[PDB]
Amino acid sequence: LARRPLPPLP
Amino acid sequence: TTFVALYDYESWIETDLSFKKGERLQIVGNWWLAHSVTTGRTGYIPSNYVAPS
Repeated sequence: LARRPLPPLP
Repeated sequence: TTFVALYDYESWIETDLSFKKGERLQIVGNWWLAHSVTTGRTGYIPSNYVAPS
C-alpha cells in the first residue's frame, strides 16, 4: 500500500 | 512527525484518507500511514500532497 505510485496533483 | 496538506485530496477507498489543504496529519514509501485528529481516521496519504509542519 505504501509503494503505490504517487498520484498526480489536483 | 506531523505534516500539513498542500492540496485537497479526495479518496473513495477505505485505505486512503480525504483531507483539505492545511490539514495537519500525524504520520504513523510513496504513501504514508497517517492519522487525522480532525476526522479520527487512520489511513494512507500520498506523500507528494504534504509538507513538514
